[PDB]
Amino acid sequence: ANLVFHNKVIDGTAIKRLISRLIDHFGMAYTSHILDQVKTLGFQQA
Amino acid sequence: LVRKLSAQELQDLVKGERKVPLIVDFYATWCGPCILMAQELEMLAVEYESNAMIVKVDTDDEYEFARDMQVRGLPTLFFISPDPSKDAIRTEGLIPLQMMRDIIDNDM
Amino acid sequence: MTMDIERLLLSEDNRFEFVNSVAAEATEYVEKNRDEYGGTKKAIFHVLSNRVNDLGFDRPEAYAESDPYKPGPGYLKEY
Amino acid sequence: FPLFQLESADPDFYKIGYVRRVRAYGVEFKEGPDGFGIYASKDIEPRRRARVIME
Amino acid sequence: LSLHRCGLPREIAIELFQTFVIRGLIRQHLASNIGVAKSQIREKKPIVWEILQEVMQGHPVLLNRAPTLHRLGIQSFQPILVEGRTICLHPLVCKGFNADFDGDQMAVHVPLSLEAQAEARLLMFSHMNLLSPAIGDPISVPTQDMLIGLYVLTSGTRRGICANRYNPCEPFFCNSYDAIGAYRQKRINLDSPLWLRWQLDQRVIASKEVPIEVHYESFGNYHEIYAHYLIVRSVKKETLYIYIRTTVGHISFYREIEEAIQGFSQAC
Amino acid sequence: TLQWKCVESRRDSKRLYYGRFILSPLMKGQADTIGIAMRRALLGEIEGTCITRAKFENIPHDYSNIVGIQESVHEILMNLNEIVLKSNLYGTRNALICVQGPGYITARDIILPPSVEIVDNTQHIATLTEPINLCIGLKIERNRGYSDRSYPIDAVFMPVQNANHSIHSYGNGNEKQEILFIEIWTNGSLTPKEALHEASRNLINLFIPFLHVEEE
Amino acid sequence: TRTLQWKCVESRRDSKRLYYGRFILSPLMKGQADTIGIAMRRALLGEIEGTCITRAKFENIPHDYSNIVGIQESVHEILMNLNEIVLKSNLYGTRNALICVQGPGYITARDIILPPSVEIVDNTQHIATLTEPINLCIGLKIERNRGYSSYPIDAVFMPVQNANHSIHSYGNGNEKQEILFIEIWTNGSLTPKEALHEASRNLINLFIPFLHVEEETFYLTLPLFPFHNKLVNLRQKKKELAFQYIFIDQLELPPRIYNCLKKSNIHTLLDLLNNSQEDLIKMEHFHIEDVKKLLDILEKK
Amino acid sequence: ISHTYGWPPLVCCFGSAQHAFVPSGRPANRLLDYERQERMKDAVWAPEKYIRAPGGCAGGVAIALASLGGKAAFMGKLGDDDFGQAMLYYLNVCQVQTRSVKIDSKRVTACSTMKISKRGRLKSTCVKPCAEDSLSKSEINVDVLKEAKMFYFTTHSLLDKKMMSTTLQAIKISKQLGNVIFYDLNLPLPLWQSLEETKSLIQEVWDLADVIEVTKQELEFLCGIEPTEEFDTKNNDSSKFVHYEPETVEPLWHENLKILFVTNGTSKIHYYTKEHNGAVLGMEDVPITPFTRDMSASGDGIVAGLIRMLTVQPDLMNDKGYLERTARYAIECGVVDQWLLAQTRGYPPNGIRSITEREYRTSKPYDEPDGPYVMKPVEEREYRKL
Amino acid sequence: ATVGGELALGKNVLVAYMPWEGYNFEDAVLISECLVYGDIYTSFHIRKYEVMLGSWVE
RNA sequence: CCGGCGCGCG
Ligand SMILES: Nc1ncnc2c1ncn2[C@@H]1O[C@H](CSCC[C@H](N)C(=O)O)[C@@H](O)[C@H]1O
Ligand SMILES: [Mg+2]
Repeated sequence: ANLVFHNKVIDGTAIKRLISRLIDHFGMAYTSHILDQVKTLGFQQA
Repeated sequence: LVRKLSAQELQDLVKGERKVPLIVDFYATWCGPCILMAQELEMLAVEYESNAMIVKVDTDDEYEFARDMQVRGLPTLFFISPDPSKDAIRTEGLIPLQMMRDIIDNDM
Repeated sequence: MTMDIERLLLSEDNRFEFVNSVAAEATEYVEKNRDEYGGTKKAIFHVLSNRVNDLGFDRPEAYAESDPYKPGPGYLKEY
Repeated sequence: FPLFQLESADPDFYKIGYVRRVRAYGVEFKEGPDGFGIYASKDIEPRRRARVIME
Repeated sequence: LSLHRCGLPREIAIELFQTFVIRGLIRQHLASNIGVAKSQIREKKPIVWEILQEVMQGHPVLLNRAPTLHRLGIQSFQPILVEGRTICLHPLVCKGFNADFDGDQMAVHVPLSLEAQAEARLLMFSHMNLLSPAIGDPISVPTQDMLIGLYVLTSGTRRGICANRYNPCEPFFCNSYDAIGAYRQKRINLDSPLWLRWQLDQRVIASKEVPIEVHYESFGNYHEIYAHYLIVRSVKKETLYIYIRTTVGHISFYREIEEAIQGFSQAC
Repeated sequence: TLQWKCVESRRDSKRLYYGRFILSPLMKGQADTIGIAMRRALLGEIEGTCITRAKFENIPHDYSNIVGIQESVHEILMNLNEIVLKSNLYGTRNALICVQGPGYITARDIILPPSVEIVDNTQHIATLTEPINLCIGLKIERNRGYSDRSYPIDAVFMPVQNANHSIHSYGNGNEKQEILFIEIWTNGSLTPKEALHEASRNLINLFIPFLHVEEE
Repeated sequence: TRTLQWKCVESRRDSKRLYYGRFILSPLMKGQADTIGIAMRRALLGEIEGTCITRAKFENIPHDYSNIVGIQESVHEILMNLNEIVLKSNLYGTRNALICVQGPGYITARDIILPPSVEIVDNTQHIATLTEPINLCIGLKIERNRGYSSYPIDAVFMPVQNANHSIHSYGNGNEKQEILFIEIWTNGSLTPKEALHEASRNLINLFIPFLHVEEETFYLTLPLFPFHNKLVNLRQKKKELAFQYIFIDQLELPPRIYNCLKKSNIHTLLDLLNNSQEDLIKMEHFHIEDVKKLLDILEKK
Repeated sequence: ISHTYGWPPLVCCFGSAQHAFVPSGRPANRLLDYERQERMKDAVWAPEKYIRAPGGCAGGVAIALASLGGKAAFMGKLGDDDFGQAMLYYLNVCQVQTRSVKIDSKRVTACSTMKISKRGRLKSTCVKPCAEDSLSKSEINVDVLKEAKMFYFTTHSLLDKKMMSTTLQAIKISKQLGNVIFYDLNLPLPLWQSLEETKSLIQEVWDLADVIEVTKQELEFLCGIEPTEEFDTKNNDSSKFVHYEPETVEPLWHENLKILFVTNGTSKIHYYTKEHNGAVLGMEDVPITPFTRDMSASGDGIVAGLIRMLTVQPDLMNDKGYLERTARYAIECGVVDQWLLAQTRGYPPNGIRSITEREYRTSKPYDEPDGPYVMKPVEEREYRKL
Repeated sequence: ATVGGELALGKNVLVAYMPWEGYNFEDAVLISECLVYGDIYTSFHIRKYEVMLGSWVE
């Protein structure tokens, strides 16, 4: 996967834009799994 | 049933005569494998109701007698043949029951 | 199975027709062999696996899997 | 018991395709004096429908 | 829970799938007839739950909140047996349902015929409904707690006067695994700066700026120092080394997304 | 009875070992405690062997680069930090590198103290083009994870790269039972089974002293 | 004498059913104190067992929400008082006790006829008060358990009330040592020192199973005997031994080839037969001459 | 083929592969908490007289060393009978190298024909030895002796004249190949009287050993010391655990001796060199069962730990800190081995029945109707006045 | 719901205000087992229906 | 197994 390396911040606007770009590039099946992993990571760091 | 017998009683028993195999248990009260061998011997005596005799001699109380029999450790069993011509078998360690039965049915 | 479902629709002009054809194939499966389905084997899952297998990609039959670590009969996994 | 018992193409040829979402299933590229060709790397079992070979 | 799963109470599940449990009982010769099977179900026999768990596999259900304002107000999930008397719902599908956990309730429906089951599985599951039909924005986007967690994770180093008391007149890691391992052993903090060896192309989002400082050596090698990375180049060779100045949080976010993609690819 | 078993094992490369282990039956709450303690022990109580210091002989002028070596001094140190070693050494020992000239310097070109081995001999260190002898004096230590013009190497003593635990619960009525799963990733200097045994022994050794008594 | 020591730095009996103790453990290497503290806390809060009354039987009560003439407290209050009795025992099983007294008077915890394996912690614990001379016979049930649960009694088995620990830097960073303190609160059924020792023993018993032999390692007290029985059975109806039970040690191989097979994780004859020639060739110090001589040796078998 | 010798170094354990065989047992003192013993006397089993066995056979030490992650090979003879094959298989599955085990088809495992004299008092006069007593000098595997870096043997091998000759030959061959000789005394039963003949038997092997491990009782016996301490008394006075000065062990020292280990179980281990001496305290409040009371598993574990640590760092045999750490490691290994054996064998309630520690600590319901803990019929009540 | 002449509708419990692994997402509340086996929040509820006294119906 | 009135929850 040729993902860009974010190095500044991930806010509400950034995560919404990132997910939309992931659906276009990877599809809804790949992004559904990415959302499950990101949800755990956000819960784990909160 | 295994009976605790002293050195002189074993002296008499071997110097006497018998028609059944005699198994002598050399044991000490501080050995766990001795307790396991006691359980095995109790089961064997159940299997051999009257065709064999199993006895136990405490090593700590007959240390000189145990040395005279070249008992190098515990548990140790001596299979004494009723026939004076045949030789006695000394078994070292916690041997299984099948070995006991094989000895009694082959070289007893 | 979600990835397989997405892959199968990449070759379908209409998804409603895809759903209708899958339902018809599952109905045929149930009518032909009634007693093989409804438990660990589901007709729609079998249809999806067969359609994926027809492309040359190996998949378990009807996506049927069990837990090898169940500690004997009667024990039910608690979520 | 296991103990008792045309050339392959340049790997970079498929690798440059593979890193760019080119997929070949059940086939391998071979080169000969006549030229390049595509050959089944294993036995392709006939299925109900057409089987995907390359993308 | 997974994005495509929901938790069903045992009583609701045994009520909804009663006919399927009866069929499962009769099929394996554990019930003489329908009446005996119904009596067994009424007695809550321990074998009833095995058959219920077996027959719920692969059979979807439809959840629905009360004020259905759009089509995402009813969705399809794969039911699993959970203890208690409540319905377990994924946190990422609450925005579509407009649901919060302060007293809300939901209705559950079981598609019976094969066509309805196929419709529910292939059209109504949440993993093919990631976009809202109104304008096309994603609907299952992390919110609140997950958003705060990601924001804290990707909030970078303290910089400038917030990092040093005085005017200034960091560890180097071979790979990201080394940095995260050092973080696990409490050697570094979540936002402590570090230098990461980069062995890929330049793909770090940063301001389009020239190097702050170029350290040119008389032997040919020169070091270009940017705001967020260091690049080592030479005039003799074609070598090019890249080191990224970042934290464990950015590395963790990147690894989480990368590992999600790689795991999904490998599992298929 | 309480038994353990290895349910999965793999060796992706010489420096990537994976294993999955099981432990059942367990009582309620025991599996979580065991998993937490075992994960902490695996991540930090297991001793690893690493190069902790490098001395550059032959008078390199203490510059950023050495004439004839493709890699820089910092690049050489970074390469040295990646070498995976195993040993039983007590204290600190010394290793030496003496490569005649042109060619590739790998882990195989390290003269080791008696108990030290090398997991991967193909790990690159430096590339030599012109015929100049290179002399590096390595310092090798063995330490826990939770613990003169010579350049230090910031070694991280993590033979176990990652560790995880998970719990599976089962029950039929009033009697319950849970199963513990432990995943171990090691860098090849030690097998996941060896890591599990070492973690158990280290934990037990940590909890033996509370039962100590003193002579009167 | 010991380099690493532990001691009780404070012991306190605030009441008959609330004991306190603080313990020290120094010097510890960096990171050891955290592991010991977390594991000890979890063991103290979850792994220590206690004994309490779990079932009381009455005779003339319609339901546990009724009163008795001559007793000030209702049945519910009597059951609540019975749930607060602290007992001690080292044994398992459902023991039974008896309350058989005649009023009037105060029924304290010393009025319980206990089996010899169970003791009362607090004699002054109150159960009920009798105002007139009425008969009162209560049959009790006592067992030892962990966690928490004829009228059933909701028994809480945990005897450790609370726990705490702290970690302090020992001093100069020679080895960056640490000092560990542990605080334990118990209900008197066992002292804080006893709780500490029991937690250590329980933790050791929890970690020691991984040091046993792996599951399915010996053929199935004395693992030798079942295999001897298998050999005895194989002696009759001679069928020889399987290749899995035959090891490469008993086959005459050159020491170099034996070592080559051993470090390649080859131990039994079945593994040797399952191996392929190419894989053995891949392993160094193993040439085609070794391959053919090993094949000849196997053929001789 | 020195390039095929890996790590850790191989250890050769020479002797017999006996099954649960104990050489002897002497009265012993262990460190214990007696308030706990009084409190838990109804749930924790203890022997009335604490008697400790020094260890087991060489096969047991080989098995224990392998369990520690070390490389161990067993050198001995076993018969082709079912018992011998079972013992060989058991050694094989314990990762013990059995390529040095010689299998004899003309011998019986663990059985010896004995000629009893029936005229005076019975002697036994061994005639045909057992399988694990007939290893000839030609049957010694020299390849494992070249590969091994440490040679281990016990005094049980010196009881038979042919076995003694084989042991002497093996020790000499290992010495020529530059191996470290580890002599674990483990004094057998008949040798515990007439100290003089014990010295006569063990004098030659004693001078050929680099490391010697003896118990406190064995050291006192060899030094002609009568134990003046008190046994089976509920205290931990230092007189029961005395660190003898190097002058006491001076007569036993010789030219090539490097370390002498004096063990008191897992309670205390004393090490002696020519420049340093000291002791390390341990722990012996391990679970004990009537099936595991001899504490031979602890001795096997201690010896295995000592061998492991001496082999992994052979150049630190004179380092005081390394010797202390080695003693601590051996104590830990013995404790773990005893705990594991207690768990495996279980308590008494092939005819062998055992119960778990959970079943052992389970009491009777005490629901006998005649008992004072059951609601009797109202005819017989016996109320007590408040 | 009255103690010492005052209205007493609840309990005083130890409380923390922090996110915990999503189990207090939105308005969810994560509680301890002590509130359960301690009978901190146990209430009696009685219905009326228009059988032996003291029987456990089902 | 039918409708009105009142009180609530999301
Ligand atoms: N059946 C056949 N027999 C011989 N040549 C063929 C052929 N089919 C195609 N070709 C040749 O292959 C070319 C098509 S491109 C096919 C691959 C090509 N041979 C290569 O090596 O790059 C055409 O120019 C044609 O001349
Ligand atoms: Mg709401």
